[PDB]
Amino acid sequence: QLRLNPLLIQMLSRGLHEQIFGCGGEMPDEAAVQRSVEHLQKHGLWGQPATPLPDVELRLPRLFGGNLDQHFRLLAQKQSLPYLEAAASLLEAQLPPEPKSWAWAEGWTRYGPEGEAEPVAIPEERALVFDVEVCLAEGTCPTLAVAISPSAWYSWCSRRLVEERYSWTSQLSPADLIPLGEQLVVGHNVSFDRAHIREQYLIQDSRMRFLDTMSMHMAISGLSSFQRSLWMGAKSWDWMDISSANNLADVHNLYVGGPPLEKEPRELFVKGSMRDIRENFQDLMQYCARDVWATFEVFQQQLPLFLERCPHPVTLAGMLEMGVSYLPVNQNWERYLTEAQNTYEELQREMKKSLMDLANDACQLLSGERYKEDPWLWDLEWDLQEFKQKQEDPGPPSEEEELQRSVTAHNRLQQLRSTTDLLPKRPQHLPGHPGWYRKLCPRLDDPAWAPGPSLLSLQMRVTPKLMALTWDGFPLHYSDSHGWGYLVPGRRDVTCPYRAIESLYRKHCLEQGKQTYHHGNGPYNDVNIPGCWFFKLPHKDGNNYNVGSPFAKDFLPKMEDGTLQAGPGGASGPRALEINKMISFWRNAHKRISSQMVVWLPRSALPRVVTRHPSFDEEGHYGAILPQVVTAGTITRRAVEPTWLTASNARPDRVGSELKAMVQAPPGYVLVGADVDSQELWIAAVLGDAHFAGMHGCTAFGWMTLQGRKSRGTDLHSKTAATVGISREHAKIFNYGRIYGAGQSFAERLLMQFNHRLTRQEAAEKAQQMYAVGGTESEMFNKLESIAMSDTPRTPVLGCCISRALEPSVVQGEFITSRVNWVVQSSAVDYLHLMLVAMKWLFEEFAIDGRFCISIHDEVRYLVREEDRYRAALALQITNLLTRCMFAYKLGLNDLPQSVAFFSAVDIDQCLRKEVTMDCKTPSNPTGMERRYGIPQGEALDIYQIIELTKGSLEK
Amino acid sequence: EALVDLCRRRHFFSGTPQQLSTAALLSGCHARFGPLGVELRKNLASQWWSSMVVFREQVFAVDSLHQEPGSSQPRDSAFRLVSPESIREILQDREPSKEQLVAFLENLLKTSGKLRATLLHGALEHYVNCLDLVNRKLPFGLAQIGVCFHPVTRVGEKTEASLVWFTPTRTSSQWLDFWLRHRLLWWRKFAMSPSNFSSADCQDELGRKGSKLYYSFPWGKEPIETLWNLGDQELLHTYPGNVSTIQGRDGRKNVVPCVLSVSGDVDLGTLAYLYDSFRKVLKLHPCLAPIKVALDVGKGPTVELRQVCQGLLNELLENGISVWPGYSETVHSSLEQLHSKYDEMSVLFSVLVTETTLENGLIQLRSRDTTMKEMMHISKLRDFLVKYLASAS
Amino acid sequence: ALVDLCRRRHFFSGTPQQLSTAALLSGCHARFGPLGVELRKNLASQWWSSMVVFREQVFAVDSLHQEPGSSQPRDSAFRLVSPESIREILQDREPSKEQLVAFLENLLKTSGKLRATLLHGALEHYVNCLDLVNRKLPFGLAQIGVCFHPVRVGEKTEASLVWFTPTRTSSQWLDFWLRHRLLWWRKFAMSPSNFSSADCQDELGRKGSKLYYSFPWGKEPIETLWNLGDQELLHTYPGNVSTIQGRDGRKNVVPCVLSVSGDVDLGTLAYLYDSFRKVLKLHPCLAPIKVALDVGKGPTVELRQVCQGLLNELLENGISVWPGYSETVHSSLEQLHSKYDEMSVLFSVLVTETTLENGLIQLRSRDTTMKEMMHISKLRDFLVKYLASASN
DNA sequence: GTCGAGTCTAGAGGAGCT
DNA sequence: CGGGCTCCTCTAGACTCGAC
Ligand SMILES: Nc1ccn([C@H]2C[C@H](O)[C@@H](COP(=O)(O)OP(=O)(O)OP(=O)(O)O)O2)c(=O)n1
Ligand SMILES: [Ca+2]
Repeated sequence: QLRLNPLLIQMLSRGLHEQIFGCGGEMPDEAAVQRSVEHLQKHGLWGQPATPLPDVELRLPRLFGGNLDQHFRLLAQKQSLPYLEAAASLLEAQLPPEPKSWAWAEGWTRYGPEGEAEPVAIPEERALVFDVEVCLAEGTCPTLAVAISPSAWYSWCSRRLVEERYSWTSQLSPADLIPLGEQLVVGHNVSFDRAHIREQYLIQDSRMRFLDTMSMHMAISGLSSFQRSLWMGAKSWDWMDISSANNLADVHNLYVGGPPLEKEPRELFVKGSMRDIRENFQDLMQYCARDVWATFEVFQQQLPLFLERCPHPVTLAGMLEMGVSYLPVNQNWERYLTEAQNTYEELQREMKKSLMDLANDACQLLSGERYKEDPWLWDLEWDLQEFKQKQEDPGPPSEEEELQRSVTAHNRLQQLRSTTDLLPKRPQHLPGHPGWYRKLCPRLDDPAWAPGPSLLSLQMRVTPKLMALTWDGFPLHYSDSHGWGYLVPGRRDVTCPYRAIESLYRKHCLEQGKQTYHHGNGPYNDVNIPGCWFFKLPHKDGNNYNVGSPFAKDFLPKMEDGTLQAGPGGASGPRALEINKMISFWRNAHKRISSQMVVWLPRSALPRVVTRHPSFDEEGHYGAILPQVVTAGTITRRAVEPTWLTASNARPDRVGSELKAMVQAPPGYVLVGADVDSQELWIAAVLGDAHFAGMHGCTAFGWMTLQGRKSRGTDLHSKTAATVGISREHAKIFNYGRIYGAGQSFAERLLMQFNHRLTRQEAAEKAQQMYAVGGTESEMFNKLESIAMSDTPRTPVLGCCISRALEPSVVQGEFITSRVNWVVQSSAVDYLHLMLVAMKWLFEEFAIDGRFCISIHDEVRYLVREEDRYRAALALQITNLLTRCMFAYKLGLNDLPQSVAFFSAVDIDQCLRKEVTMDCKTPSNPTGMERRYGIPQGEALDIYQIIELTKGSLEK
Repeated sequence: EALVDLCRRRHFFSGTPQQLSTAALLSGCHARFGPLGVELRKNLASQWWSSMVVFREQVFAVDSLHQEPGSSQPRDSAFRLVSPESIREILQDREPSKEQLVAFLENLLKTSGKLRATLLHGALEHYVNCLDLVNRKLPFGLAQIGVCFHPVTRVGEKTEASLVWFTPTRTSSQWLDFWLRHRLLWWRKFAMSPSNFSSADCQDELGRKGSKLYYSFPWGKEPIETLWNLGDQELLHTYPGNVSTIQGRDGRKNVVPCVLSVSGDVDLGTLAYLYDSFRKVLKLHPCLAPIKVALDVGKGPTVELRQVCQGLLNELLENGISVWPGYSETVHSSLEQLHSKYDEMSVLFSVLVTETTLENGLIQLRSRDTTMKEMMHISKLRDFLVKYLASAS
Repeated sequence: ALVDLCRRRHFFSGTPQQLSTAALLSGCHARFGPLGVELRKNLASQWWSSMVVFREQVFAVDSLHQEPGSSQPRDSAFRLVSPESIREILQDREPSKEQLVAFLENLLKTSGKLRATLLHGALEHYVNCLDLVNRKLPFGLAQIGVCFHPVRVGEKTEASLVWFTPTRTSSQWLDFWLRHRLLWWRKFAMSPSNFSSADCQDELGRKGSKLYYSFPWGKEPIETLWNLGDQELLHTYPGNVSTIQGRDGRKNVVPCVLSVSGDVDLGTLAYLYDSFRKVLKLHPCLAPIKVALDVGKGPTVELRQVCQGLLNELLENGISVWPGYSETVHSSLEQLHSKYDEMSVLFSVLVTETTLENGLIQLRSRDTTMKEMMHISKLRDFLVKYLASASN
């Protein structure tokens, strides 16, 4: 079963091609084939035969439609039909007015006509509009919620708001969540409301789905980050009248209009306490009802627009599948948090010890006014403040004498205890110490007071001055208009001590071995430091950008090379920078990760598979984290999650980097998923191919993309990486930047950043050679620009339109880069939607026990039972094949190359990580996952291994 | 100026100049600590006791004799204990023969008490009692700070802080790693240079796994702490008999506990911290500095100022803060010399109770870290000192 | 019996052949278990603050457990002999009858010796501590350490005060120390009449007092006082007297040395007998366990978390706490109360369901046997206050 | 009437993901 | 003309209100 292209590219095997495209395809146009040959041989690419990859023989499930497009339409309609019915039931429903009074009872209360309140276990209907309020003072347990049904209002009150007990359990369970159980729940952030639903944390997948009005708003009238900034600042410019921000008030104004919404000025659910919520119960319930009603009106105004602008049901089904993400955790999650926090505290304590010692040594410069001669600390606040106001041995004394001397001493001490009257009610904050030292010390009244300058950190503008950082023998100086830099002495036009700068530079040059004498970035004369020039530090993004802290991770090579040095010398500077590099991720993500809403299931809620499995431990915890995903958070309709889509991968020098490795499947369950290989690059190629001659590999770019293998390291990313001598993970950035609009300057800067051996001229030559290339990538760019400049920019595969704020009529020539990148990125999102729909179809038809775990822009992880891991692998490979075939069909190409027909390898692992073989060595996990947490290495399997293990069948 | 000379003149050390050499200090053959050094060692032992017994689950105290039962070991170098009266009785009075003198000397090496070299044997003797105390619920531990004798022939004495941890064999390696990390963090906590404290896995003559902590002294690294993953052989040697009296309850099954020995040298640790701390200022940790408050006086009226200083002393002492009464010193010295003296003595605070205190109560408080002078009311001094000491912990 | 109760409750430790009246006073075995060690540490802390912190010009001293060793007679203390040296002589080359006599002579003449009293160690540090006080007499040196006396070898933990005082006020200082030590012993005693002072004369005719404790078998000299004079200091510092004389007024005087030698081990025995339903009413400044935390109902996890927080707070506040909630098999409330009373536990705290509702916990006092409900946040302050009031 | 301390917000540079 | 996001800490600026 071997097939070949007119351009000799190995296409699909006969067995798979007959079942996908079918026989009777029209013969290729001879003129088109000759044109493709002429274009392909022009760049010296014609010839060079590729080794025939082994053929594949699989009996795919019947495609019960007419072709690929009809099959996917039918699948998506079947998947998202009942949810559309629930949505339609809301639009045509008349609701009784908001009840005058809100019940104080615990549980769910159903408001009938005329405000009567009735106790009900759970809401009865299937369609709801939901808003959940949480008292942030008492953690993450929900406080109250108001729901709208097609026939009645609903309100929910927790036991913590009513009973008022002294202490509540700090670990959450399904018992103290919001019960809501083919069901649809609408809301502005359904994910936040979903995270508080009791039935959502069960391993068994409840068929409830969530439609988000903010995601629909991004799909319909969304804005980019620049567009959002401009719109907020102003709160062609006609896009402002058709678009709004993600806030519910702005969305309600845009779609429904009418009186503006008002938020509670008190903000008791965020800043207040539980007692305040008890006192202001009715007011908060009314505000929640207002939010729910506004959400309902927004949904009414948004659903028809979203259906019209995204006519393909695959988009809606993919959004519904992206709204049910689920991440399992165990008791090791708590250990991960503790250990990461302990390591962070230890490293921060070491760094603060060094910084505090340096600061304390600096405080001795007040004597003799010696701080004015320090090259670093001359500009600080060294001012002081006055304190504000309104013989022979006598022998052993006898017992009475001792008593008298003790009582007289006490009385004298206690008499003055009442002279406190002469002092201000507000205690001064360290008047004796200098001002810069005062700013670094907490006030004695603070509940978190620590001795010394405990507030010091590497991110402060005084820390580089304390460590006496020198760049090529030049002290670092901060300019508010230009960021960090350094002072080069020798210029001859509290005062800056340029004499000290000259002395330090002379000492450094005579010691290390150095000799208009410096070029660097550029002498900015606006700073006007007497006797010194201000040169900005080199930034990784160009000379225009400013450096905010010389302790960035990009200055570690400059620290090692000796250009950047610390004043105390030794390893102090390198240690500080290495601690900063190991703690930056945790410093920025510890609140997010630690405050993740983890609901620990009891043993009864766990299924029999988890408990019966040998790996089950009766002394361990079992729970789940539901990531709060916005299914369409970008103009490209990508998912958005503040933490899990920003979760750093395991690194040898990053505390807490094992975050995803801590997402561990429960016993009896395994995580099966795969990553699409060269996804958007291949989408761009197949677009360019369908625009030139209507066959795979017709363009040179498509020919380069198709020919190669990832295992052998000869794919286009690997080829570019070998050409420029950088890692493939950086060749990804290079190629994607070139595809998405990066110029030669970006290429040069990226090469110099990633290849320290290259000079400016070598990087420039490499960039110009790879960009000069009537080029290889001309057809792709032409098709992308043609789609973008059309009056109705739509996705080439599913037809989903661009946001109304990005149509060419509204915006004429503005933000064109975003609108041309939208084609490829929304094509990738359509790829994800098709993958989700096909995976759900395969899981449903063949009864594979599993559910959607998480997706990050190219990945599709599934919590599959261990008994069905290889069936899931085969299903995922089939879905990849079908998605590529769907792209080819919708672009007009009636064939599929074999190279891109399957995943390189499907990862079957007990935890989420980039690679199967990784043991996740980390400062917080120094022994690895196998030694500390007992997670073995799984299996990464190609198509042939899966076929061998499953006999090429999805049924058992 | 050398650290040893400064610590000797400030009474952290003791001994003649022939005893202040590196070899003499490391040997442990002489008392090497003055009153300030003894207080510093007491503070270090108190911190060790806190962190290893008070805040650790299932750790209990134990005291064992400096003398161990005599054993006819092949090559043990432990010094033996003999009765001088018996030696005189054999030598003098009735006259024995050449063979009899051989028999007596053999009996000395056979049946005579020997000075302890490690605290492991003492801890293993009280294993059954601590089993009874915990209802045989593993894991537990026995901690003890005492003096152990090392042959050098001179006899050297070293203060040893040892925790014998009885853990099941399943989690021995995990508990050993936990103890290694905990001890390294404990040593680095009070250290101005945590990098100078390190670790290095090592093995013994019998191939048992282990690790040793080190402190980079100016001459070289020294093993200030050892952690051995000992087996069940020591328990069986100390308890030859029924296994039912040795087994502990690990979860649901009885297991002979694996023994981990965490032996640290408090004397060598004090020396390490004296080197770590070292204008001439010993930046010792606030939780280890021997003297935490120093008091002075003004320029009259002397009687009332003294009365106030006595009251403030008593107030500070009753709260548990060591105080140096520098006012009672009849020798006059300038405040600069007094402050330098307090710096070299690792005095955290120096209080100046002047005549102006009698008016309002404002006493000049100077901190060792910043050398800056801050005014505070007398009633607030005790609370500030308590807060500072509880926050530095 | 008291000894059996102390043994079962880990105040004592030893075989029944070691927990006898003669064996306990001997010191040839480790007679203190964990609770006994904690009680002895409390006694040492009370002695130390009352003599070295609350006193003027009293300083710490640490000395070796070995003495230089001399051929002088009347020294029954066990000597140090190198094991390798004895093996080398007996094996390898064969000595003669005379040679082995010389070897035994060398051991008596030159070898280490175990200290009998802490007096010599303090006297060796006389010059350094005199320089610490700028030669200004008077001053005192204190030390708590184990001393070795022939019985086998017995070990007694001694708290000795060596007070250097001018010859003029020797009797006044001696009486001052006598009354202060008598008050210190009687401070913690439920029966302060059991402590007595008797004038005693040294074998050289020097006067002093021997503080006894009226044990059920008879008085034992828990503490002994002596006006040793300048003889010992002159013996330990032969040569020039300039380094011996201290500055007292305008005169330079060799200070008379006062010995105040206690027995912390015998003092611990005395206080165990004084403290003795079966309850050991130890003084709050001496009781090893001061708080006992227990749980009373379900849920176990939440109550255990509350108890963990309370235990952490109390430990951070310096209060010794017995984690009784961690016991897998817990006895009845009456059995726990009896066990705590036998173990000299000041207070018993029980955390129940009501604690989760309002924070009120059942607090029990050992001395009165009266239950009380107190708020959680007010337990730590109550305990700290109670300890401060008992101290003063 | 005025100075200084919360307090709240906005902007800039850095850093995680894809 | 790399793009689509997310959040953080630090710092400057404006606003508010109590104590002298
Ligand atoms: N700096 C980046 C990184 C990623 N992407 C987009 C393009 C990719 O198609 C998609 C996934 O990123 P990957 O790093 O996974 O790129 P590949 O899919 O090519 O990698 P692999 O072949 O290893 O799956 O995200 C991008 O535009 N810019
Ligand atoms: Ca990819």
